[PDB]
Amino acid sequence: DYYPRLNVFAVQWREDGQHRIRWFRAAYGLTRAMRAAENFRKTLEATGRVDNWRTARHLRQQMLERRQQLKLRKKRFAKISSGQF
RNA sequence: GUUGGUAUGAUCUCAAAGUACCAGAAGCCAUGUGAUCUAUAUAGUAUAACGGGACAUUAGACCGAACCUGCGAUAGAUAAAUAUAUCUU
Repeated sequence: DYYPRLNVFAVQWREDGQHRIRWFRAAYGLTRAMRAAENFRKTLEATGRVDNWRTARHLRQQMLERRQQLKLRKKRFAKISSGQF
């Protein structure tokens, strides 16, 4: 998208539920800024940092760190699931 | 051939005066003037504005123009302006 008051091209996407935006100043050139924004968006899509465009490989790869964080949480709240406390 | 009082002119203001050498308070009371600034969603007798985007999707939801509004920094602060000028307010 284009923000005219700021004179920037913005890329807005969603990554892990969060809504994220990045700016690309157009003073360096309208075509250059727009193409930089498009290239950044396509790089995010390819690397799997946009949720709706992810592939099975990206989901599998992200599930590993998801599992690590979930195990940390489980150890955090271990004493409740066992029946003590 | 043993009374010294009575009234006025001047002068002064000495616990004289509806003024008391002059200037000078915040404030009190009476009668009026202000809802064109400002508070009360402008009580429809009246009345308009909000370009776009993300699989956000009936939202006191998100990023952002117009519009409403202005964190902090700098200057100004006998101003360009009695409150502004620049910017991701």
